[PDB]
Amino acid sequence: PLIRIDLTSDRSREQRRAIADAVHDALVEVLAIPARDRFQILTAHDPSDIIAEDAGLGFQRSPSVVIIHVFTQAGRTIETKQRVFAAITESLAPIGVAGSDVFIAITENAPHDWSFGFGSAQYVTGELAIP
Amino acid sequence: PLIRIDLTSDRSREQRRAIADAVHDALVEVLAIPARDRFQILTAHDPSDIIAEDAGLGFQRSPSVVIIHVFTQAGRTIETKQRVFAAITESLAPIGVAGSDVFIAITENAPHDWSFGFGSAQYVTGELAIP
Amino acid sequence: PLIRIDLTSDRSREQRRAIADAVHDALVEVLAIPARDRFQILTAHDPSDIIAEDAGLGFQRSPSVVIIHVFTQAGRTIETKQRVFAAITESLAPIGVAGSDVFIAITENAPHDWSFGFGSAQYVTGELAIP
Repeated sequence: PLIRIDLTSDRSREQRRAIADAVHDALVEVLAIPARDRFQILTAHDPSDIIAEDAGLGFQRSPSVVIIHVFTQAGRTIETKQRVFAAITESLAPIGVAGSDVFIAITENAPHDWSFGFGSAQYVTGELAIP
Repeated sequence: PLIRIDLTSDRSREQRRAIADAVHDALVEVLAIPARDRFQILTAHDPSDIIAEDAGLGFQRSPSVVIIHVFTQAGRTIETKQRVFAAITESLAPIGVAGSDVFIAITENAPHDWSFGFGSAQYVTGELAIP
Repeated sequence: PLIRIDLTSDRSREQRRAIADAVHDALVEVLAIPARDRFQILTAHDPSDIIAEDAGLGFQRSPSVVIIHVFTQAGRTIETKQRVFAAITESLAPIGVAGSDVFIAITENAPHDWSFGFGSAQYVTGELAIP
């Protein structure tokens, strides 16, 4: 999967990488993807450029929101997705991201929508196995 | 829905916020989503890093382009999507964004593809109602 | 299509622009979209903010990775996509992007999910021809 992580500049570079390592670890744990199946883009913003309210659920976030947008091939069940959300958030708590401050989205495509390099579609050529 | 707003750094922080407010008000109006269902990432770029032509439709833009990418759950009609486009653009006109300079894309997923916080899938658990 | 190109800040503005030209030419060649059907967002990051390993395929990348995310209408066949992946990658080699540092993903929607300006959905009204 390709993960876009958008967070705020008040967080140190060290914590940004901890955040990314945690998100990856969680995905490996729950999806059982190769440990080197890691593709992430981290973008830091001024806090005012991320606006994430509470959807009417009655809680408050700090300004240090972390938005995690997972682009991944279809196939995973609802329950597997619930576990993804849980593991990501649980992995982040001990490195300093509160549960209230994490927002996660999943967007799906097919195995034939990926190229990992060299102009090749490795799921189509079978150079990479499909989960 | 999760809205990525990509615009140009020459716009002031106030006009940036106004643009975000306008997109949000437009979606509330047309989609009848909760007022606090507001999730937005604004990213400012140097004007040269956004390239948006006309697809051969026969018009020109200024460099102050605003690209709006709406990630929302499936289920809205074609006609409703048109009302969204129209509303977003109309709302942005008085804020200093010309019709020529707006570009909007919609990418869909399902309700189970969302976590609004706390590592929970609120639509799946029933904590939030699915429109 | 809307193309998000994320790359690293070591690359010059000239090369960034040549990369964007290359990707667009490849897409015109393979997809046969109008020459001015060009919509791209180019974002430069600290090298440490883009992490792209090898999916366990047994190669190394330079830190100067280029991620290309194509958001486009559904309909293109598996082979057309394979052709896109290849055209893009070979277009970039001469301008200085090694085939090991290119990662491409495609995420699909429908013709009624686009507005090219003026609050109108041009594929739906007929003003723009469906590819």
